[PDB]
Amino acid sequence: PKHGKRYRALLEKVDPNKIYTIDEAAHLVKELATAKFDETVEVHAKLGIDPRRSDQNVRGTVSLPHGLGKQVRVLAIAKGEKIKEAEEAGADYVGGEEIIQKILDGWMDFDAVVATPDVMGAVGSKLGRILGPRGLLPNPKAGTVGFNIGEIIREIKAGRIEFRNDKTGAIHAPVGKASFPPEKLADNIRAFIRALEAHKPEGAKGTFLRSVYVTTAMGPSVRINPHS
RNA sequence: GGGAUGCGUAGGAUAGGUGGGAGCCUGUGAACCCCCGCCUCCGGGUGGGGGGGAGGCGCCGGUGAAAUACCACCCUUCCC
Ligand SMILES: [Cl-]
Ligand SMILES: [Cl-]
Ligand SMILES: [Mg+2]
Ligand SMILES: [Mg+2]
Ligand SMILES: [Mg+2]
Ligand SMILES: [Mg+2]
Ligand code: NA
Repeated sequence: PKHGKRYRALLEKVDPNKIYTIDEAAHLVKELATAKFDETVEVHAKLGIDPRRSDQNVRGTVSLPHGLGKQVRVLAIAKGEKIKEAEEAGADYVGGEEIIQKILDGWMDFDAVVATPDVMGAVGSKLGRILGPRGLLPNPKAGTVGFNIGEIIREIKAGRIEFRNDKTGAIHAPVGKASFPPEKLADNIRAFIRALEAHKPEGAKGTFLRSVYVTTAMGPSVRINPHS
């Protein structure tokens, strides 16, 4: 069969037609998290954009009220004194155009990459393909590039996450853990939704949030009302 | 509403996109063997049945632009 019996039991706990309020969803999440770890909770949205149009792309950040519920691993690529600054800002792995080969040799143990401007030429040319399409190439307007590297890293450690729509027009984020008490999950969800809406492209066709869902790392989904 | 389909090269080999994921599946019958339908890029994939009778898969590692389980929103091409 397509799923195991564990997953199949979860299918009886959700209505496929209902669009749930965010509070209902936040309360249901724990019933849909039956894997043997604390499952990340996710929000997904199909977006009223043409994704193949650069000017209707949706990229941005939000500081999650209660964060992801896990250690966030930041790779900072910097030069000279920015190396030390990155480090004292709690970045976990910090270096120069050196460690580009470390990423090119395929170490991908980071949840965010941030970089100073003076390294972005190398980062661009060498990690452009590996990180580009995924919106992971440090970028001045996902706020992952700057000389204020310490400031950028602190925001990330304090719960800031990035989102970028995919080439199909959907967008997705982790917004916490299913062990989060329901009001806290609901807090994170609303924050992500608010931020997603803050980057609605000027002039795109139709409703911006065509559909919105909450789901757990290995459970079924719950369609939600983003304005609840 | 259901189902199918997703293959440059390297790589176990058929890696659609992105996000999640450190575990997942398994007497609700694992590997492996065979039959049939469908699909096929001619490598195989996929669905069902039967045999078998207790493991297999993922992480890690390797290769790669991207990593396999598992889950989510989607997109491609079809079919009932
Ligand atoms: Cl700056
Ligand atoms: Cl919705
Ligand atoms: Mg995936
Ligand atoms: Mg990953
Ligand atoms: Mg499994
Ligand atoms: Mg038998
Ligand atoms: Na999921």
